[PDB]
Amino acid sequence: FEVDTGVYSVSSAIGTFIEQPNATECDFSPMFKGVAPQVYNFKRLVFSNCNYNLTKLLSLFAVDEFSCNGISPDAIARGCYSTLTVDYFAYPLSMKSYIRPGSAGNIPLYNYKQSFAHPTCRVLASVPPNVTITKPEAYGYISKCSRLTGDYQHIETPLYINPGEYSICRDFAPLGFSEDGQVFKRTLTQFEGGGLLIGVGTRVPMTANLEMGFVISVQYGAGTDSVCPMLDLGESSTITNRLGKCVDYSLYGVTGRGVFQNCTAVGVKQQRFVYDSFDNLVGYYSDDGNYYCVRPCVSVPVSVIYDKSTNLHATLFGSVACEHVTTMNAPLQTAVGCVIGLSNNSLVVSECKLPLGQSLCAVPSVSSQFQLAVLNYTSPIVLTPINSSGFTAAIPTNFSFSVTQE
Amino acid sequence: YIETSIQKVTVDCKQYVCNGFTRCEKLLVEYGQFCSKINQALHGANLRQDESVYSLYSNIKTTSTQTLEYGLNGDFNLTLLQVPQIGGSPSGYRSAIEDLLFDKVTIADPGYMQGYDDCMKQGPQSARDLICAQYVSGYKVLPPLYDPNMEAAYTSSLLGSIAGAGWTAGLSSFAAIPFAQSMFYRLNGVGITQQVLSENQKLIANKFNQALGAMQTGFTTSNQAFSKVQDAVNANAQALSKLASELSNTFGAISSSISDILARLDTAEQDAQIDRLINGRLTSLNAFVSQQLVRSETAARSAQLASDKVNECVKSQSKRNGFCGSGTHIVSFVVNA
Amino acid sequence: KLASELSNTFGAISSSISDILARLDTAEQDAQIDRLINGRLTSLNAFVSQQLVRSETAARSAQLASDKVNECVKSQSKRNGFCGSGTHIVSFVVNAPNGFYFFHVGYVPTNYTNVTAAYGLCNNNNPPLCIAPIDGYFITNQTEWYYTGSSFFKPEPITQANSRYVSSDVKFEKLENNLPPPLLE
Amino acid sequence: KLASELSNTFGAISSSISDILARLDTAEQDAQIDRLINGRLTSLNAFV
Amino acid sequence: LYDPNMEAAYTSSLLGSIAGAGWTAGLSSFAAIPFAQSMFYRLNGVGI
Ligand SMILES: *[C@@H]1O[C@H](CO)[C@@H](O)[C@H](O)[C@H]1NC(C)=O
Ligand SMILES: *[C@@H]1O[C@H](CO)[C@@H](O)[C@H](O)[C@H]1NC(C)=O
Ligand SMILES: *[C@@H]1O[C@H](CO)[C@@H](O)[C@H](O)[C@H]1NC(C)=O
Ligand SMILES: *[C@@H]1O[C@H](CO)[C@@H](O)[C@H](O)[C@H]1NC(C)=O
Repeated sequence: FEVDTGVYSVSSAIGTFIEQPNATECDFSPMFKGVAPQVYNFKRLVFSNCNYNLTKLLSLFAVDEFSCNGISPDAIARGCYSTLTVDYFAYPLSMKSYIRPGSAGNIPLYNYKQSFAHPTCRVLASVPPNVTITKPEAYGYISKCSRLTGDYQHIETPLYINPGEYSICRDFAPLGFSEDGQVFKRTLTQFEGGGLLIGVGTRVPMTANLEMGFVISVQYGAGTDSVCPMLDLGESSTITNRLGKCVDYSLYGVTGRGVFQNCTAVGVKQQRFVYDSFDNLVGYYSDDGNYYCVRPCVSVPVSVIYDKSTNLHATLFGSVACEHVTTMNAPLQTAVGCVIGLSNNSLVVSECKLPLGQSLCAVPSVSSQFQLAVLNYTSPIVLTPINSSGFTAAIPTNFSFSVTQE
Repeated sequence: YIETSIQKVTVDCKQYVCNGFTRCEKLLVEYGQFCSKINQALHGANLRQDESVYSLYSNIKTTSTQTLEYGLNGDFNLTLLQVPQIGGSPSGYRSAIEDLLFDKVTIADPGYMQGYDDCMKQGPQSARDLICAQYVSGYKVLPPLYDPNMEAAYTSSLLGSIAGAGWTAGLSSFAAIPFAQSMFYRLNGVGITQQVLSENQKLIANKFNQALGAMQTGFTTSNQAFSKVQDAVNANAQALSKLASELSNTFGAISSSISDILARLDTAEQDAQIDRLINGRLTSLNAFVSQQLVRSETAARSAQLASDKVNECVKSQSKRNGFCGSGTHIVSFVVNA
Repeated sequence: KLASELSNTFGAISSSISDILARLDTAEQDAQIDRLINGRLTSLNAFVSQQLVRSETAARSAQLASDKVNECVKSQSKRNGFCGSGTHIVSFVVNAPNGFYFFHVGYVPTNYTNVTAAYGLCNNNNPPLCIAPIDGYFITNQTEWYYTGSSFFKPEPITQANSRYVSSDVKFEKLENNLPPPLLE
Repeated sequence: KLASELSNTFGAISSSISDILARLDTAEQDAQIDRLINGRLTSLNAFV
Repeated sequence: LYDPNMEAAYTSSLLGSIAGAGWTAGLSSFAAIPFAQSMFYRLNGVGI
């Protein structure tokens, strides 16, 4: 409740700006036509510049596990992204542990390894009977994939896939294995290394309902187009009326906060996003044919000038012109900013307790008011050189003793 | 060059840490005994600079002075050290040689009067430049105690400063000896006889004028003293550069931006990632306060050395060796850097 | 700051090991203590580095106090502004918390007067001997040239004690008559 | 002091990057090697 | 290191070290000149 006398540095509803394209519906039809592929023969769909309807997807599948790394399903459901990559296949739920990261089985070795470069979600789900996805025959997965070599064909080199890639033993039986432990042999050509490729397949009995696995990956900053959920256009589509206002923006897959001004075009018009050396958006080629400068949102500084003896206080808006303060007593423009609570009586002081900086001062004139004052330099004694044949000199006629404490 | 002060910077702990995000601020309310300590420490460090500057300018004030001509005081030309005059001194305060010294130093204008409005309009991508990046990152640069006009008057008075004759003990008399006659006493004391052809007046002033007039060439990075002038400016900018660059450190989170964290994560786990940004950006601010305290004391202990050379070899001739320049010391001059 | 650095969570659920042990399973407890252990050592390293800067700063300031004792206190200083303000007379030192407190007594005049104060006095003779004052000024009676001290105004007769023999100059004042005792014959 | 700060776990399972590579999965390998990078950089800054 | 009693013994002995001055050329001799006389020599040097 008690603070000393000094100048103290103390500490509006951001809106929304969304430009998204008028884009065609994302097509999931390839997933629903044909026998569902096996784990080692997974199928990939890349979605860019399209819109999806979440209600259909919720109705068509029943999710059982959604282990996500880097993102959450809700974020994918309420956000717009550059690229959406889905790897889908048929995977038994009873083996749901063998596809986890860290699994010691054969699925991450020869069948499917998930990549963690980008945000990903692994979703194991089951297809309801009414949904028309042709169930395979019994599930299948590769249990061995190795290159046999040596003069006696006696040394065997296991072959392992890379994250997101396909196996080299896929071509033995792309649609499934007729019997458990089915063995295949092939001869590699000279250009491919040569030798005897050996594969083994394991057959897992089919379940009552189709169970599938999905790996969903999102890519940011990989194009000038967006994959979005279906939504209303709304009123936040335009910025031309809102220049100079801090807004949360969601533009074609890039999100942030900023203030938009109108400048001259720089950079390449195609890329639509101008960046500085530190990966911050600084320019945007809007669809309205204008290039907008993007600035970070700024805050006006405030300081408090306080006098305890007289309990007087004033506010200093450092380095801010008074025109801005009025638009967003009487404000007074000084050499260190805009001040509210000080009066200009053209006062001049020799020394004072409160410095404002740049030779300004605030002195609480008695009889209850702060007055702005200016420090004045005290000119030394200009000793006049009277004309003579010698030098005029100053010699003391009275003295005192002063103690200096250090 | 003698440094007497550092740039006074203060920080807003609730704006540097949480860039105006109300989701971040609510988690910072649990903190805020660590923000006050930063705010109170910086207030004290800036308060001590004001008391060091006030003390410095009271140790170099002059009791009495005499008046000098615009140039060619006796035969010695002091124009480089005097404010220009057409009739009488118009159009500024700083001497001619301060104009040349400041023009060769790269300084970003901090805009103490309308800095917010100028950064508001101009600088399309220059609105993260260290001066225009202070209304973004939540810090602020305070103006110095004295305006350059009064800071110039303290050094001007030193040029015409008068002292007691030259052979009288004590610091209590003032003799109005003309500047030309004063120089001859200083040369007489160091060994030059007064029969040196009337002390060769036409050939001592000329060599004094030649050496004093040729000091403009010394404002290059090859010069040691001017190199230290630029390093003092670079150090002040580097303190602000490291303050802004610590708002791009992820500290182990997914991103350095709280907007990205709130847009790619669920409510439960967002609070975990934001707290890593709050636990950082507070340790970093603890390193800033520690760094700027040591710089504030180092300057204050060099302001004492600044006042010493004003009193040892500006207000009077120095008989010391090497303290005030190579060779036997005659006279020295001080200007503002 | 040392005591207040112990109330830092460092990302843990609490800053108290009592609450960490009272809320979490044995597997997860050790993961939260190690946040308090990796912290509280970074904060101690900050203390250790900060107390080496403060200690050397005071060790260098001890030489300043030792030098200023040998100059201001044990003798009279002829430096300008080293020992207080004004010309230095005497200084006293007493102990203060964590240092030395000095009292520098100086001679400060309060009132002034203006005089003529000639440079010197040349004999009106061939091969002239010229007397300059010592530790004072040659002032007129305002002619009879007298001598006064530099720090206090008191005219006195000129003698050999307060006169120093120097070479002749044009700027000196030639004395046709009223020669001082040192300059006579 | 510069060399002795290379044996600090910084909360990781092990100080050595070789141990982190030989004991964990690819998902969690890059979450603890990153702990050693946020440290070892603050430590370098304190040296500067 | 030192208690207040011994800390102030050094400074109390500095007040009376005027005999330690020994006004001459050099610091190796001591003169037992009273305090009152020393001040008049101190004031005499500065111009009075
Ligand atoms: C999504 O599908 C549902 C199913 O009827 C429909 O009601 C809704 O309008 C669709 N959303 C669109 C078209 O944006
Ligand atoms: C934006 O561009 C320029 C600004 O430089 C100017 O024509 C005007 O402010 C804007 N133009 C339009 C067509 O709105
Ligand atoms: C006060 O007002 C006078 C005349 O109106 C003006 O010249 C002066 O600059 C003002 N002072 C300040 C500090 O604004
Ligand atoms: C003194 O120096 C200035 C520097 O330019 C020069 O203009 C001036 O002529 C000089 N004075 C004389 C008397 O030559």
